[PDB]
Amino acid sequence: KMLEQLEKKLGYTFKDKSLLEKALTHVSYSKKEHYETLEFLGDALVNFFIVDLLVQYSPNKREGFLSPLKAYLISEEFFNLLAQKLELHKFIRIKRGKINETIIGDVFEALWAAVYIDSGRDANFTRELFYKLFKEDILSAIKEGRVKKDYKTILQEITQKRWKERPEYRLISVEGPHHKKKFIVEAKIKEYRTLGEGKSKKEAEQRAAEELIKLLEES
Amino acid sequence: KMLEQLEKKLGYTFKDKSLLEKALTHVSYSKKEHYETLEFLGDALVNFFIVDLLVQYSPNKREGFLSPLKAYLISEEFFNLLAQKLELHKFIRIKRGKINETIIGDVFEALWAAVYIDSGRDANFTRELFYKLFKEDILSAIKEGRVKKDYKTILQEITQKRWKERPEYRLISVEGPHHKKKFIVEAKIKEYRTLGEGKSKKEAEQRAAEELIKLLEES
RNA sequence: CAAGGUCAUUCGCAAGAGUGGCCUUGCG
RNA sequence: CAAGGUCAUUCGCAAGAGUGGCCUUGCG
Ligand SMILES: [Mg+2]
Ligand SMILES: [Mg+2]
Ligand SMILES: [Mg+2]
Ligand SMILES: [Mg+2]
Ligand SMILES: [Mg+2]
Ligand SMILES: [Mg+2]
Ligand SMILES: [Mg+2]
Ligand SMILES: [Mg+2]
Repeated sequence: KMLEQLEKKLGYTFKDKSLLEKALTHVSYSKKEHYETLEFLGDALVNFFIVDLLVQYSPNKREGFLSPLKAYLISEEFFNLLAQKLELHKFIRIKRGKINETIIGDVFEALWAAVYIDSGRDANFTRELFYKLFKEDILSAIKEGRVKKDYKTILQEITQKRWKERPEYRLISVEGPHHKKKFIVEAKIKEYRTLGEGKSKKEAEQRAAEELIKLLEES
Repeated sequence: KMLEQLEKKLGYTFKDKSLLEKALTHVSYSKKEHYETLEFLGDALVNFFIVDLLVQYSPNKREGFLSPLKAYLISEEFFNLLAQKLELHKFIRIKRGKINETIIGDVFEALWAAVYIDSGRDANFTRELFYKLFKEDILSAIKEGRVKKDYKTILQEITQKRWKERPEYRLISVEGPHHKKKFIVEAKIKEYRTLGEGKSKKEAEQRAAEELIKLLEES
């Protein structure tokens, strides 16, 4: 029907269109035929394609660089960017749900498992379809790759270097409805203390940690 | 030669023998050409091989069952078992190191990345070599697969069901040299408390939890 | 899968690195 | 990547399921 329109974006024609439909169906829309298992298989397939390239083109091939980068190139956030070219929102089948960024990420992966199977489990061919559509995007993403350490990690590495000690984080208070909480955390190392807040302990512990870092860059 | 002996086991001959040597060389033996990067790629390749089988033959296809099982089928523990057939201890190059279960695990992974590459990056052929050698073992392990939940998980799931509360663990004491520490932990829920000891907090907390389950289910 | 500190041990003139144990952080 | 509890919400007679938020556990 309109599937033929997605097959054109992919540049591949299924023999079993029921297969392609499964990749596009959420659990809410059909309890029997949905993408959950194909997403399982898709994860592997795609992780493998990404890793294949990463290893060939990465500028820095250190474990500490490669892992953080691979984690991003394989993340939901990154698959939503690649999935734009395919306009999945108009093909996905869902009942009373809202096609969020989680869904898209899952159908994206499931879609690749779907083409693999349909192509008689041909891994090279599928790896080719994928590169034909995303290599450029991935190669550039890699070219400008950057490990972005989070505050907690940073702070912890400063205090261990300087004093060989780790900061402490203690919960000061919690407020709001259970589905809408606000946490106030305290970060402390030595006699330096700072607070932080956010929708979760970690988010709050993070904010508190950024402030302690600056509180130390100054003292 | 002797690497020709390994090629006979794998059932594949390299065009670039030095690549094969790379997969077998640990960092201490050579700072320039060793297996770290290949193991990175091999990790993905194999993950993909196991997943493909898991989804076709697994008796149960629920995510809660497939994740644990996939966890096992790609673990060091399992690669050492599959690697026995290859006798890697006699091909691996190590300088003053001890060919541990971790080294073998990485060379196993690195060996398959090396086949892939030398194969002109043919993922089908490589997936077939892998199966010709391990499908039976894998199919067997899958056939007898079973999620084996740990004590901390079991316990936490008992307290949440009955009281909707989680147990708390607290460090009671630490003994020994830093490279040899003995921990004693306390588990508690309500007015029930038990101790546990081990080489780490975690191991200590587990024993503590196992006994708490026993204390509860009994009392 | 990565990151930091630490103990033991091996290599090294040093820098640094390898192996094993522990604490902790991040991501999935 | 999985597991459990909970809050909000949607579907439901109920059982239970989907979506979002939080606490925690395990593995890598
Ligand atoms: Mg999944
Ligand atoms: Mg994923
Ligand atoms: Mg996913
Ligand atoms: Mg690696
Ligand atoms: Mg591995
Ligand atoms: Mg490994
Ligand atoms: Mg590792
Ligand atoms: Mg998931």
